Amino acid sequence: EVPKEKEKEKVSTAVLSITAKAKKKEKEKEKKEEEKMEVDEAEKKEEKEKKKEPEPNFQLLDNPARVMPAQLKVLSMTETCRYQPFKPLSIGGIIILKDTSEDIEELVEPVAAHGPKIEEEEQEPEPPEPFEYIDD
Amino acid sequence: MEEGGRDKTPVQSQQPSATAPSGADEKSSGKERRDAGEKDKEQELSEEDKQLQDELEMLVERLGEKDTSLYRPALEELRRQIRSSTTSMTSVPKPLKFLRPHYGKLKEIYENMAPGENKCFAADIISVLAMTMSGERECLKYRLVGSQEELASWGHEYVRHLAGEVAKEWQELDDAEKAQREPLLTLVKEIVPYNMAHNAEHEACDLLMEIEQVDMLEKDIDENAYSKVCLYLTSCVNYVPEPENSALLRCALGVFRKFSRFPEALRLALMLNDMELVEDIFTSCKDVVVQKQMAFMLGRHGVFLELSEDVEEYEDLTEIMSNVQLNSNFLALARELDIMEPKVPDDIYKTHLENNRFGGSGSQVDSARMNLASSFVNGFVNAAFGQDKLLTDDGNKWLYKNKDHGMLSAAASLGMILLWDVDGGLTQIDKYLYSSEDYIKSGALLACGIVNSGVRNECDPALALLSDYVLHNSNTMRLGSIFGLGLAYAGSNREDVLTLLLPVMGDSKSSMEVAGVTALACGMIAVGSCNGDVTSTILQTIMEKSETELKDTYARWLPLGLGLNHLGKGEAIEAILAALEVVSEPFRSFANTLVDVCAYAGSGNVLKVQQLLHICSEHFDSKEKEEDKDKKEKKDKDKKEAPADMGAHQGVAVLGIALIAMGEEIGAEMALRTFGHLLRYGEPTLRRAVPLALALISVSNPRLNILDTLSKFSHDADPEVSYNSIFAMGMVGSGTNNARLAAMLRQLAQYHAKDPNNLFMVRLAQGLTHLGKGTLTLCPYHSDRQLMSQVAVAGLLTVLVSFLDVRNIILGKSHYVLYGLVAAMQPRMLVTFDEELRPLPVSVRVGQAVDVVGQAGKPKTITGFQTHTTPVLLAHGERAELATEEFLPVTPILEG
Amino acid sequence: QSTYSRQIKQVEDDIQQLLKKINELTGIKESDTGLAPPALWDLAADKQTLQSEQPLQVARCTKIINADSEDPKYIINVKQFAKFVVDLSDQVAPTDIEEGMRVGVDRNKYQIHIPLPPKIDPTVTMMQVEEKPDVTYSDVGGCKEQIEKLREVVETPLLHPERFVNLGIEPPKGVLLFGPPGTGKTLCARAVANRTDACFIPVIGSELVQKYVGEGARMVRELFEMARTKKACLIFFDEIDAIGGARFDDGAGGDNEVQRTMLELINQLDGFDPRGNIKVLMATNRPDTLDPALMRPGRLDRKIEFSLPDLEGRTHIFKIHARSMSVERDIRFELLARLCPNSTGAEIRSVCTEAGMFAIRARRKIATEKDFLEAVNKVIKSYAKFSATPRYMTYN
Repeated sequence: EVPKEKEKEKVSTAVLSITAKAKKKEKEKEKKEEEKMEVDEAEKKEEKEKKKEPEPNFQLLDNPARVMPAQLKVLSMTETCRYQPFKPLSIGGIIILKDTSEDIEELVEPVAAHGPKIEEEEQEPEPPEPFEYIDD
Repeated sequence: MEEGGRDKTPVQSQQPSATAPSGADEKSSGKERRDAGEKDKEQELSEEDKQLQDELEMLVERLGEKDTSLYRPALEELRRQIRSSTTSMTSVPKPLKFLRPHYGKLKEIYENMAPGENKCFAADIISVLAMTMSGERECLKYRLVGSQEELASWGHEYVRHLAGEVAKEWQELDDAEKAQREPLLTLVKEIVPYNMAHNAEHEACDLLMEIEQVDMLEKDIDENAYSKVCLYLTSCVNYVPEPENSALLRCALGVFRKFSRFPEALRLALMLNDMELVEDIFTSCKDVVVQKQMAFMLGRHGVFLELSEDVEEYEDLTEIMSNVQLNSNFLALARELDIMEPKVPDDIYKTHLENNRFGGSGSQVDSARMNLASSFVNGFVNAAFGQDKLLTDDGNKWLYKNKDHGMLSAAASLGMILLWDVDGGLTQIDKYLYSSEDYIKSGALLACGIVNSGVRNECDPALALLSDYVLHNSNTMRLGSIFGLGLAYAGSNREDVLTLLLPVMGDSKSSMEVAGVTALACGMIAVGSCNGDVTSTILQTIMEKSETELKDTYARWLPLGLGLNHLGKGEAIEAILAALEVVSEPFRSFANTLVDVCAYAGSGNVLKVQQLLHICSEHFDSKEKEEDKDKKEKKDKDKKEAPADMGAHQGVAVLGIALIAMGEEIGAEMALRTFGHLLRYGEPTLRRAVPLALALISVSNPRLNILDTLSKFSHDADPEVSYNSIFAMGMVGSGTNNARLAAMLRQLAQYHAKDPNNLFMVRLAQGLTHLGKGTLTLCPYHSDRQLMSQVAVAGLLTVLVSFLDVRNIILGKSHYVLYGLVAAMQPRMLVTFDEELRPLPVSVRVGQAVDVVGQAGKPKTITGFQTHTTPVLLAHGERAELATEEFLPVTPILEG
Repeated sequence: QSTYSRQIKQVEDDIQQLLKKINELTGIKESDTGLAPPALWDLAADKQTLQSEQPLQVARCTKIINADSEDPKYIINVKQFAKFVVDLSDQVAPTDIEEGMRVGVDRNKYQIHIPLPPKIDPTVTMMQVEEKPDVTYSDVGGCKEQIEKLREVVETPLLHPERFVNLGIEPPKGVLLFGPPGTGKTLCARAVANRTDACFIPVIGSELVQKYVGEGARMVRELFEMARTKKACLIFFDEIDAIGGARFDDGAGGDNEVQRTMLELINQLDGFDPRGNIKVLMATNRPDTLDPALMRPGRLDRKIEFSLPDLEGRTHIFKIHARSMSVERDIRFELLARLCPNSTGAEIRSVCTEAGMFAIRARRKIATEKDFLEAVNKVIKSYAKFSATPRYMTYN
């Protein structure tokens, strides 16, 4: 994470602790009939996030695979499911017939581009993007 | 050990009975709790009655035994049984008498544990019982004084039964005023002054006072017990907050003044700073006490005793108020008025001038800068007044020949030398006005105001001459009238004084450095009283700060003046405040913290907290640095809480200066200069050793200005044998020379360190306490945070007046002389229950008088035990007087 | 109870946390500052540091040469015993340089940044000396003519040199205090030194003499030289009985070490240079021991005997002692004085002391005449046998 963004959070944290502790410690109240204690010390700390794990996944080796039987669907041209190589069983799941793309070539499923017959059934639209030609 | 035993008739088995509840009693625990409820009342009376007799006998017997560690937990467990259903549930007539030894069970616990938390707790439980007993407590204390079988413990412990009263859970007037407080005070100086302070039982004591005096005389030492109650009240500021606290200080002042022993009363009045309090002191003491005693005379004397600042009688808010009080008080109009009037204290000063002589080496060396420096030195040798009169009277030599700033400054300082003259100082002033440049003339006006103060009570006063002067156009002549008016009066709440300040003070920045002093002077008028205010000072202060603060000396005076003016209570202030509030500055913010202190009419708990959330060691250029140094010193605070608490506070103040110095590179040089002024204000425990130690290091180190400030306080004792120390210090001063600029600072330092023989050093506290307060010393201090001095700067420093009147012996009842008194010497210190410590004489002879000096002569005491009398006024001579109180209208003490 | 318990535990606990601050702020290792006088002292030292003063190794100038490199050249020998040829700096001003005196040279580049102060060769002598303390005349026994005579000698010329020069007479140097002990020779020496207000150097005769032969010559030589350079010195040579003795040799060690100090004092005093700005006061109980050189004038101008006092004088020692005490003035000072004649100053103070011993046993705060009478009759009979005076007065 960017150094500048986190530097803001640390600075903020440090100012509240030092300023509050400065007044709190010096005040005199114990001797007084007010009794809020002559010393009161003031520390606040920050925390940083840790690695996220939403719903369990199965981890074996360094992981050239990592699966769970409970499925979610994700869009094409949006692999945000950042696959490990050699998982054929997770791409297309075990072959789709819930989608426009119906397999007529069975369990061939590379982790790269799989586009079987889109004419068998229609369960959803399919915008063409000329974007790859543009880049070209 | 033996179980029970307060169920067995012999008086011997009572002693194991006290230990016994640790195991438990055989019949005695069940009799009180279980059997009392379970079984019928009439039947129980048999069992109880046999137990009552023993329980009572046992109370004197327990006190007779000496354990407090075996005694204390055993009787404490038994206490729970009595509380259950023997407190007042048993029957109506039987419990009242049963509660009488019950009181005893608790008392040992109350006594052993002498903290304040145990005191409190112990009180809550005891007060309810008191109310139930309905006067069995007063009788109980009486038996104890007699001692049937007692012979030790009962002296600390019985006081605790009185301690129990304070809480007043259910006690109206069922024992709150008189319950033998007077024997209890007489024997025990410790525990009762605390009980006394809080309760306001102290009021009853006034009624008692004649009777109490008899015990005070030479049978017992009650005098010590009275002296103690003031120590606790000043300390009580920190204990319990100031708003809760102000009513308590006020309550003790009424009782102390009425009761004859004035020195404790003055300490509280001085702290309050109001108009009402001062008139009262004269009238109260007269009416309660039917005999004339010391009591009539005290009303005058208390004014004299009090040391605030400047001119004689000091505060002189009180002296201006006295003119018709003096009339009521009556021990002779003519006499009372002549002594009270500053003519008498002035008169003794004159007689002293002949023996005193001049012990330094004069100089009025004509022409150049040398002339201007020399004029300064004249005042400095005395550090006040002595036999300089001869030198000063010739106008021609010093004053006329002086050039530029030197004329104003020399002329300004001239009034401060000539104070302690009634006339013949004045003639010199009148002449100088006539001659030469505007400068001599301007400094002369201020000079007139000070001299004329030597006679007042509407006997030719300062106001009459100064009023005409106030109109003058020149900024120097204006400053002289207004500064002279705050110096002379040093407290005023007369209409005429306040109205004159009202349209002047139109200044807010001027070329002349001395013009800033006008603010201090307006604040000076406020002090010692409640608010009428003068609008002009208040308006100009905020404006000045934003406008200029570059001239550090100029800058210091204006916020200080603003706080001092606010001081006291009233609704006059409310109106001007709205006007002041509409403007808000960062600049105004510090001035405001000082005002909080001022407003309340003296604070010390509010002041305390504020000094933690401080303005100390803070600047942005010199924006917040205006009040920062003044605050750090916390001299006002040190003196305010007891003489005992002061010792510690003083060490901390020093430590604090050191702390400001570490923080700021600039602050280090200032922190050195600050020490002479701090020491000077404070009336420290570290008195002789410290300024001298610094002074030597400072020769070797650069900055001659350090020596010059250090020297004011370092002069210390005046020659008796102190000559050896002064001459050595002086030698170091002389030797050094390397420039004229350098030379001027040293030259002043040499002559200040020297003192003429049997004069006195500085004092700002009343001389039986370390509590005081001046406003006079803030001025030299402010202009000596600079590097070097100037001709201009030099003129402010020349004053150190708030010094003694030459009486430190027999103020007396038909004496009022310079002439000595019998004294005896003791190296002893056994007391801790005196206003600043005073030992008991063994009556062995030594050379007449206690030292006229501002230090020393403190263990050297009065003998008034071949006179068979007790001193009200404790012997010291720091400013103190040796006078004694008899029933007789006059002290029949011996002279020598 | 609760409130106090709490405050104790808390304050202490705060010192632990504070520990970083305790060391910097108060001292006791790692910054011992308060930065009002150290800010100044440090600042001046820094410029020195930066060039070539610190580390400054103590050395001393053996000789001034002009050989090898620059025209100013010096051979300094360090206190590790190696010589070095060094330069001279104007980089900071040399101020105290003299041949044979200690000088400071650097270990990085050996050149004289600053000379060490005048004749600090013995650091040992200088530390022990008091400088002019205040002794009150309420314990310097008696009024007496005996006290007054010393003052004319010691105090007047130092206090005022004005007079002596005007007439054209030479001013006092020498006084001999001789007489048996307990007559306050030390006691008076101190009192008048403060009265005059000139620098006080007391030195013990035993300290002058130390282990090796000619070590004793180093301390004395350098002490007399140090005295002359400063402004007004009085060297009070304290109590030399056998530490001052007449020249002889036994061939086992001899009087050699003793005479060494003695002889050193003679060589610089008379010398080919005369006594500088040094006044001398001698305390001896035995003039019988001393060398003929010391006894003749030029350091012993006038001999004054401060010995056992006269009959009137003993009464005056009682009166001065009573002022210090807080005992009765109804006790006749005279009665005590007649009851114990032939008593030194020390003995009259033991009478007061004794009087107090009887008094404490009885459990009185104040001494009585009864205790007093008893105390003198015990002193006249018993104390006489032990007393120092028969043997010391025979020598005197």
